[PDB]
Amino acid sequence: RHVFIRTELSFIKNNVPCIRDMFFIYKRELYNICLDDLDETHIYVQKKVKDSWITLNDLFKETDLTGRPHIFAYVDVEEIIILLCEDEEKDMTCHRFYSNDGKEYNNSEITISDYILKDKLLSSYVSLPLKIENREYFLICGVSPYKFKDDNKKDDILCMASHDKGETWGTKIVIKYDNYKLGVQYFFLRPYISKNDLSFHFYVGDNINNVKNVNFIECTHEKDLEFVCSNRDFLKDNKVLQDVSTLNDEYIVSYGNDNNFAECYIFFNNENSILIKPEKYGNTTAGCYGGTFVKIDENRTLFIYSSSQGIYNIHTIYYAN
Amino acid sequence: NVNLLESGGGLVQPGGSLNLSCAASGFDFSRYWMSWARQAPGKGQEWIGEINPGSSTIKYTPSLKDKFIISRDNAKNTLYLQMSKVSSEDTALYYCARYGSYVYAMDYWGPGTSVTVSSAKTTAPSVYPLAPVCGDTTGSSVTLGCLVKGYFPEPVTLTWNSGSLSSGVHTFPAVLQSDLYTLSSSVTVTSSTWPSQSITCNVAHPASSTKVDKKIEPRGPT
Amino acid sequence: SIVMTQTPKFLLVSAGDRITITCKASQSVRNDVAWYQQKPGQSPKLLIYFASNRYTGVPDRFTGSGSGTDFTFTISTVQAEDLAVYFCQQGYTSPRTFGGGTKLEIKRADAAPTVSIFPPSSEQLTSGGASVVCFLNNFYPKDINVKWKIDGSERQNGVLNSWTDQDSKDSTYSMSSTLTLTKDEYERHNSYTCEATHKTSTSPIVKSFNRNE
Ligand SMILES: *[C@@H]1O[C@H](CO[C@@H]2O[C@@H](C)[C@@H](O)[C@@H](O)[C@@H]2O)[C@@H](O[C@@H]2O[C@H](CO)[C@@H](O)[C@H](O)[C@H]2NC(C)=O)[C@H](O)[C@H]1NC(C)=O
Repeated sequence: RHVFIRTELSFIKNNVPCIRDMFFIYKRELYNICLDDLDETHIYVQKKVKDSWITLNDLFKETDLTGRPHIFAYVDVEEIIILLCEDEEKDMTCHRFYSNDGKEYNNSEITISDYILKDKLLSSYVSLPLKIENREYFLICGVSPYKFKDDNKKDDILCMASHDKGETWGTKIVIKYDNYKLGVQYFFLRPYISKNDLSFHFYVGDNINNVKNVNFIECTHEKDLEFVCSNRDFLKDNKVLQDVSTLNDEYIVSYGNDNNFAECYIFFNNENSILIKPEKYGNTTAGCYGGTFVKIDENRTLFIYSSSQGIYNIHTIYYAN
Repeated sequence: NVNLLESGGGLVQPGGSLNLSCAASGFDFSRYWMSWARQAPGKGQEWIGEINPGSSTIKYTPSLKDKFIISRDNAKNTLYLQMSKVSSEDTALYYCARYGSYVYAMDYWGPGTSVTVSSAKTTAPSVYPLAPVCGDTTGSSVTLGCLVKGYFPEPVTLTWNSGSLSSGVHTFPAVLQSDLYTLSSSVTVTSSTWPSQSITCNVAHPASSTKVDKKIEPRGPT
Repeated sequence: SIVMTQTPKFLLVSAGDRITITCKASQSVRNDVAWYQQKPGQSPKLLIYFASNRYTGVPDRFTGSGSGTDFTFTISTVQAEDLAVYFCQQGYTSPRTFGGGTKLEIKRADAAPTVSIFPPSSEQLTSGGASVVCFLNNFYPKDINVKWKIDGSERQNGVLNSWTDQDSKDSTYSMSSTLTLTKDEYERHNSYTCEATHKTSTSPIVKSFNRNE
């Protein structure tokens, strides 16, 4: 039984104190969908070059938007597709962008009337197409914030979906998550996707700012457009769950020593373990609170976290055999 | 192939009003942001304002917010700048410019057009051809001049043979003298070309509908 | 309103030399900075956007960089066509203010001015004023000094001089100088002389004429 591990560390400077970051891989290159707001707001498409992020486009200037929007990126081997959708301030309006080089995006605008997610919360994320019987689908998924009462499984996690790139969003996709608690409330739900495998990553707890616990749910087919999803555990003593990814059909799972995130652990198949200790040379405490995986392929993946200024620590993680 | 053209420039008395237009062609005018900027004489570029294709988003420099107002007609492919209550600071060459795709930068500027704010009124130039010295010494080359004198205000256009003559021209910046500009121009050609071929300086002053031509001929009897 | 301070202002250099202007903003302006060039007699042309991106059709010699407060613009091998006015602009927020500009002129081999003197036009004397004109074309370096002689005496008043920008074609400057006077003041004197002094010759260049020639 072979195991090969290697760890690299690279730093990146960003002149933009992005309110929220959204990395994705296209070609071999790394990209970020930055959001800057504090009157005027920017959605930069930055790209990693040598040692620093390089802004390439301000999608948001095409606007006709009012304020901060939900962002939905979808990356294929062929072309990136980026949607800028208004959140509720009643049928959805979005701006579609697409590029087959990562540099020159083409503009478009779409409207989905009577849209399936009419009373659901949404959060921005990056994603990959979901193959289904020779039909790949982009999913915009929304979760009900918190359920006060009556037991019902209808739309605890609802998704509307498109198989024509981003152009039309007709299809409905139902998720049956067989779980409930009274004061529990979900946040930041995103679909992890790998081949045909659908999964969801979200935070649980009472209403936002006091979120703590991570939850992850694998999904399996019931119909062509209906999934049943059961919770998958990842708890470890004196460690807080952080993020989940796959390498070679195996899980790689990060944790922190506790909620202050002084150190981060990477766990390969819950067998091998790596410790990332952030070196500190600033008056600010160094930590890995934002750390997230960015899959490259079945062997390589990144672990990224920012710090005091726009200093993106980036661990290049190799693990194979 | 993108093309812009400014119009409406000229003199205006202080405290007055003036309309400036910019026609655009060769590209989808309703697909791009538009902007105004201006150049005071001897000074750097000053950004003025910008407007999005739907006219929903219009922005100005703080100094001009209550003076100028920008607008556009997508049906006419035209940008508009309405100026009023001008002072001496506004005397400038105005450019209209397009923003680039996904950038807040001026990827294409127009030529611009002049605006002058002064209490003085218009004056047409005199045009005096400058033939060489009467006892001319022919060399490999001869040089002819053209003297534009006493016009107001800027600008003024000067070409040779209606632009047929290109190399060897030297057109100097106008010098001001007590509310009256003066300009001059030189041209140099082979001794075999002149006086064997006609050479004329064409002068145009839009401010008072003035158009004069002056043919250069050697000093002597006629 | 953000302010954009540009250093330096004047640059005189030979061809084949590298150059690097810098632009410092009063506040953080992220990566949104553009660099423009306007050659003399030309409207500004875009060259750099988002601090470090080429615009389409921009020759490779031009590059840009910098972070946060400060940025740099760089030419690797300056050419005679690059004589121009370059300046930066911040795109992060309105107003999108410009910098103060940076003139760029080129060295070349020095040249003696070509001088010609022109007596007042036949049409002009009708108006009661006479204009003596003197042209000094195609000369390097920058500085040159002209004196006006009227029957051997230096003349103070009435001179009006004007200089062209450096020519992109030959990296050469050009100058005109004109003395106007009352036609009666022209009428009492005979000889007139344009005199010129420049580093290319120790002796002044002289060109002259008398009233009846
Ligand atoms: C300057 O122009 C304004 C407006 O002209 C109109 O707006 C332009 C964009 C153009 O498309 C024109 O064809 C339009 O008709 C003039 O202001 C108008 O003036 C009339 C009387 O002069 C008045 O009834 C209108 O309400 C005015 N409209 C506005 C918006 O103010 C103005 O007179 C022009 N001034 C000069 C000196 O040309």
